[PDB]
Amino acid sequence: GYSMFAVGIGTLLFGYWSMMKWNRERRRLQIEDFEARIALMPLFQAEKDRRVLQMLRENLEEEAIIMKDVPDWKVGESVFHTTRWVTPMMGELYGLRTNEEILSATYGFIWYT
Amino acid sequence: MFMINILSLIIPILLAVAFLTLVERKVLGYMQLRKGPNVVGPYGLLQPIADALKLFTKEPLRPATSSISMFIIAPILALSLALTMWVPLPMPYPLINMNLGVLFMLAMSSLAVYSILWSGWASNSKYALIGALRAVAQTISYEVTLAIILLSVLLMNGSYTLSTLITTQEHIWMIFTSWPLAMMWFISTLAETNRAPFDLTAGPFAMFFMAEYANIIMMNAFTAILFLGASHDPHTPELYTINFVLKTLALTITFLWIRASYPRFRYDQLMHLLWKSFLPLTLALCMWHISLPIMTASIPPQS
Amino acid sequence: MWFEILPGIAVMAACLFIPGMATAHIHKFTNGGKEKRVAHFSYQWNLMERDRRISGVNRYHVTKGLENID
Amino acid sequence: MPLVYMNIIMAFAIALAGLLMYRSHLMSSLLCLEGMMLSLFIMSTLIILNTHFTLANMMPIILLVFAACEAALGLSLLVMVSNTYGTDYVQNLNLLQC
Amino acid sequence: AGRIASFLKNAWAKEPVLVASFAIGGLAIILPSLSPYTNYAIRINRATPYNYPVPLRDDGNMPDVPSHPQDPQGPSLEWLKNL
Amino acid sequence: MTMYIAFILSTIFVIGFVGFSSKPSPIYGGLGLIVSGGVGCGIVLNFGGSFLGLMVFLIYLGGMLVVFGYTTAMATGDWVIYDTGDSGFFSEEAMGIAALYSYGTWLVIVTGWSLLIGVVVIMEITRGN
Amino acid sequence: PFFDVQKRLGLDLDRWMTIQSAEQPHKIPGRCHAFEKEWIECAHGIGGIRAEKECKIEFDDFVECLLRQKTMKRLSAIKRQRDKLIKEGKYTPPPHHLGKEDPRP
Amino acid sequence: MNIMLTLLTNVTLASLLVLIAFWLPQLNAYSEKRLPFSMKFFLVAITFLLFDLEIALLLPLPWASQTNNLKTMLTMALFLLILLAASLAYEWTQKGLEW
Amino acid sequence: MNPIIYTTLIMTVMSGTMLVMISSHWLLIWIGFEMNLLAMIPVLMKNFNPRATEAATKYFLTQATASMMLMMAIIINLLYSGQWTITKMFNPVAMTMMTMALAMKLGLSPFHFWVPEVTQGISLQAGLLLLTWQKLAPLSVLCQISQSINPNLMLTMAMLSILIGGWGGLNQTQLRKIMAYSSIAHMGWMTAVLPYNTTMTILNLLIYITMTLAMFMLLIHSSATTTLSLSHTWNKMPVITSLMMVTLLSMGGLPPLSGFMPKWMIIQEMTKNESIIMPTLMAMTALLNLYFYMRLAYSSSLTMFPSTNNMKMKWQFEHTKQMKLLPTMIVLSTLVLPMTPALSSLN
Amino acid sequence: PGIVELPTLEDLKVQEVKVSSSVLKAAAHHYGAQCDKPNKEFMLCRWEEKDPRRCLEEGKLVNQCALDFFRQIKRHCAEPFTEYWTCIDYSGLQLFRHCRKQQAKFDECVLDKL
Ligand SMILES: CCCCCCCCCCCCCCCCC[C@@H](O)O[C@H](CO[C@H](O)CCCCCCCCCCCCCCC)COP(=O)(O)OCC[N+](C)(C)C
Ligand SMILES: CCCCCCCCCCCCCCCCC[C@@H](O)O[C@H](CO[C@H](O)CCCCCCCCCCCCCCC)COP(=O)(O)OCC[N+](C)(C)C
Ligand SMILES: CCCCCCCC/C=C\CCCCCCCC(=O)OC[C@H](COP(=O)(O)OCCN)OC(=O)CCCCCCC/C=C\CCCCCCCC
Ligand SMILES: CCCCCCCC/C=C\CCCCCCCC(=O)O[C@H](COC(=O)CCCCCCC/C=C/CCCCCCCC)COP(=O)(O)OCCN
Repeated sequence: GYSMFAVGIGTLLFGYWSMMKWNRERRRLQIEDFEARIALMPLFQAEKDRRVLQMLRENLEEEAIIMKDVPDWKVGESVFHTTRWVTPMMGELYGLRTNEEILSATYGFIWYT
Repeated sequence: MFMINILSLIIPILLAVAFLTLVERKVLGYMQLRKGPNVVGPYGLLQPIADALKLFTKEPLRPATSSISMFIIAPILALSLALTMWVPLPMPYPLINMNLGVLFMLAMSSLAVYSILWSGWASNSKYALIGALRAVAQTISYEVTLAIILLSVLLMNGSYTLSTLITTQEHIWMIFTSWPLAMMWFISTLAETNRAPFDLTAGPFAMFFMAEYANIIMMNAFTAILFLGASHDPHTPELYTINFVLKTLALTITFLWIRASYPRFRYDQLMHLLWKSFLPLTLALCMWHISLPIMTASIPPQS
Repeated sequence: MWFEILPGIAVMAACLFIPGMATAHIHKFTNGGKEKRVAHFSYQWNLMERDRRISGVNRYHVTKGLENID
Repeated sequence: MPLVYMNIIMAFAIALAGLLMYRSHLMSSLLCLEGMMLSLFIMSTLIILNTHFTLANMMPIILLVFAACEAALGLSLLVMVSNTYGTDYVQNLNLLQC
Repeated sequence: AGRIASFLKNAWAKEPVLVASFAIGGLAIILPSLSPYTNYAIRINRATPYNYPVPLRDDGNMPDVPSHPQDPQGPSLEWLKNL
Repeated sequence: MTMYIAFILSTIFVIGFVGFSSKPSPIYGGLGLIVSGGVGCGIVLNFGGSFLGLMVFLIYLGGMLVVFGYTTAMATGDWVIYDTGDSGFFSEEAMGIAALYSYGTWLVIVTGWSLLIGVVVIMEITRGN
Repeated sequence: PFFDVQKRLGLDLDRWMTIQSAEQPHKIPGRCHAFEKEWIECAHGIGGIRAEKECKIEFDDFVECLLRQKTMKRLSAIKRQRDKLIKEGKYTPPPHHLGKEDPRP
Repeated sequence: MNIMLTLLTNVTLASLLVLIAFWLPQLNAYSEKRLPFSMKFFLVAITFLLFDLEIALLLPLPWASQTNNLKTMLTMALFLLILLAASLAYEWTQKGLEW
Repeated sequence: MNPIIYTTLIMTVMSGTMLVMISSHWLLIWIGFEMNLLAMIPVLMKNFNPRATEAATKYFLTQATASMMLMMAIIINLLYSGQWTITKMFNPVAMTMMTMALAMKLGLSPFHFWVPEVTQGISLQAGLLLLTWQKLAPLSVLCQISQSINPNLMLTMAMLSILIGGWGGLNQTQLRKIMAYSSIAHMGWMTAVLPYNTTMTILNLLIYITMTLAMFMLLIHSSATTTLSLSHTWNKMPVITSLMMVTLLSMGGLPPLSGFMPKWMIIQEMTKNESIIMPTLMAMTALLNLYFYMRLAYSSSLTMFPSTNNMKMKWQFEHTKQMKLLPTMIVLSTLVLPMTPALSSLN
Repeated sequence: PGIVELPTLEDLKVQEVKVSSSVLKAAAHHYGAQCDKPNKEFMLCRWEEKDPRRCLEEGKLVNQCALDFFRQIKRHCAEPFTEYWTCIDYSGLQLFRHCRKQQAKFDECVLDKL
């Protein structure tokens, strides 16, 4: 009676201690991974900015080629009153590109399992 | 080669169900001081094939006035859900890797009652409808406590990812951290699949049987992954696969043992069991497992 | 005796061995002999997309090492 | 406002019209309210996810919960009405008149 | 005292599940307010960097702000390591 | 483009709503609503709302359409509006949903009180007498 | 009608959830956060009538960011003209837009 | 794409097997010759539904434990569980769980 | 029911209304409406009979449809501007959805059909609660967004409500249906001044609540729900019939009674906005309400109807339970016209 | 309203770091220790200007500094680094814990060499 309850409580306490140690170790490992990501972030940000700018410039050049016959069109005209930089929308970067990479950029993370 | 992977996941599960029928018959026979099927096949191994051939050849008794659409749809849904719930599981690497794999499994289990409801309604009999209502009430009642126990246990895993459970139990099994929740989970999985002592209830009949035994094996594998964490070495996953399969087999044989050992409950008795013994303890242990990581500064990593 | 039950169980065990192992082997064949890369949280997805772009063969698993730095 | 939003809005409108028809079977009326709330959940989730408004990720679930609670009450009412007549027909609820 | 003891003994018989559930829930409510490791858990949660630490523009009046992570000034995680 | 999978999902959603809005044989209307709920869950999941889609599909379908069916048986342009950046090493949906306890104390209080009152109200209404 | 109990008591019962740019968890930023911040700072204390008549530029930008209707119109015009030219045969897409480019990290 | 294809394969295999089972014995010729509405089942269904609604709120608890506001989150989680227990107790003491 | 449960449900209804009144987030306003609806149903079904169940199910259907419409309006407003604060809507379609939802919740025409039937089905105390406390939250929301409303739609529904109440009250012998049609007409009067002055809306609401409380408590005291049952009260409680006649005269808008205060003020306000025809029609239509109030007064206190012999036994007993605020309600509903300028208190 | 100005394609041309994410993760800690100053300059400029077009030269600087870091790695201890990254690349989650020994060897080599 008392012995069975004591055995149950004792094994519960042993499990609690073991998982305390293991979970603290896991917290430290996660902090290490986050530190690695933080160290790598600036290079990725630079590459991302440069890639976005290249795609925008390519789309602008193609628009300049295409819109030469439209009377009231202005090439590279913003739709916002503000001069502040606006993060480009997904259709602005992949609008004129091929379907496969449009579907990639749109649903690759969602569909990857 | 994803299709080959899907077939290599599906076909072996159905074969395992077919031979689980034979295993259960032989285990019950030897527990009852007799032999099981040992004539059809060298050691009874041809018995499931003979049963399948006989069932698929025998006339199907369509009620001739029942709802044809639902009468066909119910076994389709049963088999589809039973085969789908194996996709989320990691052995060690899952066929499909889901962020919320546990929640997906819970949602599939929640759907599983529609087959019972539709089969009961289609039979065009008051007594069959009453039995179906009993079954649905029991199933939803016990899936309540299944969900609560599941979230209480997962509060130590750190997320709903089923693979992380392997990382959580790298040193010790989750059975030692929480055995009472595991006991209530085992009883609730017995109740959920309508296995004894909670078993109060041609082609399509075999289809339902296959779905039920697939859910039995699936639930036992889920319990093994959840509470008995097998060690995994990334350069040799065969060790994890063998260990996980052995634990799943042991749990299935434990269902057979429980079937062979006990009488069955009444409907009101199992309703009272759940609603007055499991739910209070489940809520109390849910509070305890919410508080414990904060008290002991042992919160799992992922967020 | 009781071991008369063992054959069928063995068969069942084999049927439970096939899925898991199969996935592992496929995950090595379609991912260049390594574990299939898992992508939660969309940062790992970004790493995979960067590797896929810098591979030059449109496969992320092909790893460009220190020999690619010139 | 793209085509998906208009599709969900017209789904809500169809559910509302179906509720306002009342052929019979008050259970169908409850089903129509239920489809209305489902469309509301879908469109609110789409709007909140698209605009990356992190906090209102709460409100779909809450909406569901509250609407679901409402559903429960409605079912109770339906049941009780049947207990008086043996059927949930709409035309039996004509004791009270203008 | 005596009546409470009689009530607890009478409930521990024929109603052990309810007694256990109420005891466990009461412990789950009370114990966190007394444990000294709760602040440790809060600190561990604070030390988890999910975002990039944006540097501050130096203005000649920031002695406690490091210029490099290796510098002694700045928060440390030795308490975490010793845990 | 995969011929606007989101658009065709929304079209199936509208078709299912038309299907059960005619209200034929309330079991058939319930099944049409179940199909519509599954399609809407697919829409939300394909959009990126994994947790909210699974909440639909679990709570909505497996509980309350189930209770509706139980009670009934007892009786007689896309891809464009999307983002450019990433989320970090976490999912924004989970953090925002997760934030209700830290941020949404008032919401938790009112919702819990409402649910308790709902239990009391159901029992009182079904009391009979 | 509206009894502003929160302002009198300083409670903040539900104001944390009213706007995009109000202290999201983990400092996650709303897509239209910059636009909403400008619209709010334009219209603060000015009153509803003057806010509606005088802060129309910021609200128009905020609305545009939220729904992107004008961007959709421009993109559709570009795609439609490109389709007309390719049907006529006097325009050819470059290798970049056919998937034949050299990708960058 | 993977999940949709897996679902389609599962449903296709189930359908193929059920139809072949339903038509294999159809090739060879053979002979080929109420009210009660008990109230307790509706109540158990509604209780399950009410409980289910409570279950959804907690669902986010695994993620709720990383907030730096551990006191507030713990208080609100315990409040939700206590109110669930109070719902169970009220339905217990009012003969709502009887047959 | 249990008094504890009844008190809990009443406080839950009041807390829902309060939640609607004090919140600044549209979700919290919707939650308050949901809480109010959830706790209101058992109050309507406190006394069990088939008629009360029918009234409760009709009320639930109407209010749930209105709540779904209101949430649709909220989500559309969020779509066209990512705002959750209750203020000007910013969307024409959303405002209409919101206006129809609130009109359905209030009972304004053409969404009036549920009010007479629900009021007839439920008891007198439930009707008092339904016709007094259940108008505060929708009217408060309307006041908060009054700068958004299209005046054409609101004024159309107000005039329709006044006409419908006046015409529908003429055909009634049941007292609860008379109260319901009177409430519809008074709601029509209240919503016609929202586009111009919410203070006049609140003043009309307060005066109407006072008169309705007095009339319902008088009807409960002399436990009558029909004209002929009320015609027997003079043979037991003539003073109650006299007070009821004075209250009915006040409810018809006769000076110098209190009921003249709102319409007068409202008319006055509507004249400052160069609106002449509409107040004229409103007063001419209110003459119908006065007609059926006067018919009730004729049948109750101005003439002596035949009685029965058993009434003699009722002469030997007195009321065990009393309303403390009934005299104050009568006085406030009949004799507050001299204190009209106090409306500057922004009541 | 106005014309959005974009840099020319020549302005965006830079000598790119063409190593995979496994190599980057293997080097990340020492990379953050060594190449910190240009990285912080770039990130401070990036959160202050709120404009990619105003931060391009700092991005070129961080690319150059990363290239210099990897050239130093290549020159002194290519083999130790290669073995360490092979381990990181194998794991699907790219966990540091899985190959501690490889990391230790790499750490000793860099300290002696650099
Ligand atoms: C003061 C007036 C008292 C009388 C009137 C009471 C009215 C009804 C009672 C319900 C209202 C209670 C008010 C609580 C509002 C919540 C907000 C406030 O309390 O602060 C919170 C503090 O929360 C605390 O946990 C309060 C706990 C109280 C709730 C537990 C029991 C509540 C029961 C009340 C009624 C419920 C049903 C009936 C139960 C018997 C937030 O904490 P914090 O994290 O710093 O700030 C978040 C912002 N961050 C993220 C930037 C940091
Ligand atoms: C028909 C007679 C009706 C009488 C009404 C009931 C009388 C008993 C009331 C008990 C005392 C009430 C006073 C409340 C104490 C504090 C008041 C405070 O909380 O509210 C202030 C304001 O209190 C009220 O406004 C004053 C109520 C006084 C009502 C009397 C005027 C009625 C018209 C004249 C008829 C004659 C009546 C006099 C004889 C008794 C500030 O309100 P505010 O948060 O800033 O904005 C909300 C209102 N808005 C939206 C319209 C702007
Ligand atoms: C994967 C692991 C599997 C573990 C379980 C293996 C099963 C072994 C074979 C036996 C199972 C056979 C199944 C048959 C169904 C049996 C179910 C059953 O009877 O349980 C009922 C039983 C009692 O009901 P009744 O006797 O009918 O009376 C109640 C009314 N007065 O219910 C229970 O007791 C449930 C309790 C489950 C275990 C929980 C015990 C924990 C109590 C103390 C724990 C303390 C921990 C708290 C934290 C510590 C902090 C200091
Ligand atoms: C502060 C913590 C609170 C949170 C913890 C609780 C979480 C879950 C538990 C509560 C669930 C709801 C409980 C509902 C209570 C109803 C009980 C009841 O009515 O049952 C009575 C009988 O049960 C009772 O006696 C009532 C409760 C008895 C006391 C139970 C424990 C009370 C507290 C004990 C411990 C307190 C703290 C620890 C003290 C011990 C030393 C540490 C009748 O039983 P029947 O099945 O209907 O019929 C049987 C007769 N034929």
